[PDB]
Amino acid sequence: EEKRRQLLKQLHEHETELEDERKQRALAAAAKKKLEVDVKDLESQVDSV
Amino acid sequence: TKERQQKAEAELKELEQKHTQLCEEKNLLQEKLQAETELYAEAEEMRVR
Repeated sequence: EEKRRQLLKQLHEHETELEDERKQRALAAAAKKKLEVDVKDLESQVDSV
Repeated sequence: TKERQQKAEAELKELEQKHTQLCEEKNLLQEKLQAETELYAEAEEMRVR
């Protein structure tokens, strides 16, 4: 029962910690896409200029 | 009581099959949605250009 409690606690903690990392991945990907759009916009500006 | 157990386990299995199905369909629709959003962005920015 104690082994169950320990392993379950570890699983829960490691899962929530890496879920926070997954949210950081989502944020990073959003920022990446935003900057990609900015690059395309600026490239269009350079074309016209 | 054993008959009711068997029925409860059958209902449980049915719900489990539908749960994993809906989860996979959700995943596929989310992936496809992200693709269509990217395609829309690519089309619209070039439309503006």
